Amino acid sequence: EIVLTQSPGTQSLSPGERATLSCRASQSVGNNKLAWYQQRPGQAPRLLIYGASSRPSGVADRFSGSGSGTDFTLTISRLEPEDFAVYYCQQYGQSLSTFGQGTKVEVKRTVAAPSVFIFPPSDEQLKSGTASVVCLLNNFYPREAKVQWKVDNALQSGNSQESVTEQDSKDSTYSLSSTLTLSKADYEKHKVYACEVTHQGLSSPVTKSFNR
Amino acid sequence: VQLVQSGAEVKRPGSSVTVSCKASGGSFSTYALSWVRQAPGRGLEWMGGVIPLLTITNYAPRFQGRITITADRSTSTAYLELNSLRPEDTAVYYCAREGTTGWGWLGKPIGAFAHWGQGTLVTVSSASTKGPSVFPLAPSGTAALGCLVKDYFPEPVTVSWNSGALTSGVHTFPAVLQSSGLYSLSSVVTVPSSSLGTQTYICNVNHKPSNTKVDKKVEPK
Repeated sequence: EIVLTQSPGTQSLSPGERATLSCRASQSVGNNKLAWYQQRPGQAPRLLIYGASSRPSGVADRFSGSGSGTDFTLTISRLEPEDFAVYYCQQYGQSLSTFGQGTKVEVKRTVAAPSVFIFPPSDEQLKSGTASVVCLLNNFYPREAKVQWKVDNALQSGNSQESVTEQDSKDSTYSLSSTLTLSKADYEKHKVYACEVTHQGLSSPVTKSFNR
Repeated sequence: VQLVQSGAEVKRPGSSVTVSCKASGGSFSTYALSWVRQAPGRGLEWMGGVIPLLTITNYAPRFQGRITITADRSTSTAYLELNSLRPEDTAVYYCAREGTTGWGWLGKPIGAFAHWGQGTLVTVSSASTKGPSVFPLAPSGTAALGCLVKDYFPEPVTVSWNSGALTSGVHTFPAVLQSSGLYSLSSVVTVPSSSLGTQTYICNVNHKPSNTKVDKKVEPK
């Protein structure tokens, strides 16, 4: 079975800039049956290039494909806003087709440190016997960030989850929310709830906290 | 050419799912049709393909033994059938047809996938339909507030603020899947601290499967 490697997996580039995405194949791709697809969040993939270099009509001409054998390249001559997306390579030259893991092209911008907010559980939730504490990291870049929870300065583990938004189309930032969950009885055994944040834009890690 | 798929499905672990793909336009029987899946936040994975005229089928090694793909020429419909389901099969499943070269859709075949269905979400879980609870995330010159939408199944949930009138600063997060089998999400918005007195903030939550529709006022204190 043929492995296709798209590396790097993420490219941060500026609007208007040039982009070249690599797709290296573990074995020679028969008849250069190599395709490229674009996909945006909440949408089905769109075919961009086929046969290594052939572009269907309707597909924008700033997209070109090249290479043969085991070494292929997609070039985006100029990055328009709608081109920040994930791009997938695929071989279909065998009777077995495979896909590369994809490369995400995101908008590069200045380092922005998160605004950090914490929310204690609402009275309404407590009555039901559970307590959720939310830590909001708002409008940062780059994507990489880290939250750790500390309850009376004890490093928490296994009782929190987080999710990140897609890159904002206006300001090109990301936001993250972490949720810490304890039963009501457990929440009432402790005083200080704190979320500690690590990010490139902060020289030292930031803590927001409250006292139950 | 239009690939319309069957709708979302919840399935018990160990069971089987059948997803259909109705193609309208061009010539159904002569062009390759493939099934591709995408687990949440993951890449595209090819599963198999058929050519209805020849009944010639190929299956990804990963899925061979667990999967059957058939094409029904009389109804111009393709079917994916996947067996012995596990949580890691939770994914969006796509049908995709190979493209053609020229004006119209009776051209020479290109192999690559020009046409795609809208997707069918198949959720593999033991959980049952449940509405979320909706809890405010109360504000403390920039303030943050929100709604915690907790313990619902299945996806999806849509959230808005003041019926769509408030969109600036709004971040609605992808759901996380709790250890309970239930999903949770929250939606936040930053706003000016001075307007917490003038302006009213309301998150509108919609979970169609349980018919939960809450318009929740979020305020300070």
